[PDB]
Parts: sequence; structure tokens; C-alpha cells
Amino acid sequence: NFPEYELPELNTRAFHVGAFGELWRGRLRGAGDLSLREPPAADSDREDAAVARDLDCSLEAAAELRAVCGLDVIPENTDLVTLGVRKRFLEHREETITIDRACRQETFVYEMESHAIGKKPENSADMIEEGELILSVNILYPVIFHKHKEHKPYQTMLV
DNA sequence: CCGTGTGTGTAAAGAGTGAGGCGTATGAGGCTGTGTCGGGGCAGAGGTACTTACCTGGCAGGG
Repeated sequence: NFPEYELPELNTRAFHVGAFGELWRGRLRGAGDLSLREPPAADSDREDAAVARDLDCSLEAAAELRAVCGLDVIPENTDLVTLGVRKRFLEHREETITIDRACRQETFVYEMESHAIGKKPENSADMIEEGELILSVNILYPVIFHKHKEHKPYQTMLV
């Protein structure tokens, strides 16, 4: 069913997860990203033909769309708003801490986040199929420290 | 040249107060009634200069 909200940013109405996955899979059949294959002059012609077919334009139109819409390092200058605050934070930290080395608690949550993403199965027979509906549940750690009533710790699992 | 002895980041506890919203409880209002008791008037004992008049002390005689 629909994931329709129940509250503005805290809840939604109870919905069947299977029907939700089915709706997503149906509305993405044959025109969806459900391939799960990593990215790789002859192919340019095929791409132009596909663009022409999908957008109802000529081959020359597809070629010029491809050409014009083409894709278009630390120090900065010529500031903007957010680049301004970034540069200021960086210079402040420069007059600040002498050991730039990344904190051991940021690296922890980072590595836990990217522990095993982008690691394909070595069997390739149990690999999940398309539309497998990952639910990112987070289990609340039990209250085993006083500080765990205040800010409720939790561990996230990709069920 | 590899031991070790001290520093440092930065969010993680550890308290340490403090704050805010919400939900339940309370109240106030006539109403009407009935026992009662402090109460609150209620009056009540009960305790500036000059002049004239009057009083006092004294010494005097009298008997």
C-alpha cells in the first residue's frame, strides 16, 4: 500500500510491506534500475538511437543532446556562502589542532557504514534478486548505562 | 634503532541543574438543603507688657 504519513515527520500509517515492494517493482518493470550490474564509439550510436526512441527526437537531436549534456582539489577561492563557512571552519581548525588525524570515533561509524557495501557475493547463486526490499531497521540498545536513558543508543541492521 | 614516557581529539559518559509542554486535577458558579461552630459586629462596663488682686511672712502691740 501507500507509505502515506500519519504524522508530519515521525510516523506513517500501517501498510503492508509486501504490497509496497510489489508496487515499486511493478512501476519499475522494464524501465527500472533493477539490473544490479556495475557500470562498464559503436555504443554511441545505440545510445543516440535509444534517446531518439524515448524522447521522440531525431538522431541528430540525440547526438547534440548527448554532446551538450556532457559532464561539466582541496584549496578553494572565489567564495560562496557555504564555501565561505567551510573555508572559515578549515582555517579555524588550522590555527587549532596540531594533529589533523581523523578522530577514532568518526572512523568507527564510517567503517561500520562502509564495512561491506560494494562487496559482491563470491557464490553468485545466492545473490539477491531485483526488488528485494531492504528494510533498514535500527534496534535500540538496552539500558545498560545511565547515559542510555538520555540518548538512546541503537545499532542499525539492513534486514 | 628500538624501547618507553608523556600529550592530544573528540565525541562519550557523568553529573548537574533546568526547562517546557501536557495532561490530569481543581475551581467557580447558582441551586437546594441541613447540623454546627466560629465569627463578627454589637454597644457596654470599668478603669508680649502693664496693671490689679490675693496669699504669705514678719514684726508689731496688746491682753
